[PDB]
Amino acid sequence: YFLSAASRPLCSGGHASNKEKEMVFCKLGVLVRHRISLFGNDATLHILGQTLDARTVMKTGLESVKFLDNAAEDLEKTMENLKQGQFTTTVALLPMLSSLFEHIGQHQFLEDVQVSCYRILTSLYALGTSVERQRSALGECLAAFAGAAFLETHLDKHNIYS
Repeated sequence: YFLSAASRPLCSGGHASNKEKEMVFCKLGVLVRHRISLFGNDATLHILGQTLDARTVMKTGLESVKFLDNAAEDLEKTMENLKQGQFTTTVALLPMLSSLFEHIGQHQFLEDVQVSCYRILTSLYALGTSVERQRSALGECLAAFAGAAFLETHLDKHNIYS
């Protein structure tokens, strides 16, 4: 309740502190905390701003393969990010693209990262319903691999250039 509003930054800090060592067995606990918050933030951006970057730090900590529950839970992390995005100026400009880019780094190496980027990109249009370095990278990553079947990554990166 109210203690949830006072501990939402503490929950984001707990996820940030324990989500870097998910590669070495709390990797399923990160997906449990994202899934328990999926309906949790659906009944409740200062708390969303730290949590949108904690998962990017997790995706950056062991990004060479992005240690089994931290990899296949990416479509859970992006859907929970959309559920926190549709149910949500200084801490939000540059950091808002790094999570989608940490997803998109292995979208054709695989396409679950592209489904993550597509499901996170429409949450931006829904949040804007109620882009300096982000657009050209998605346009290039859609142009160089439009025939990689990568039509999923095509629809994921064409909806990031608008």
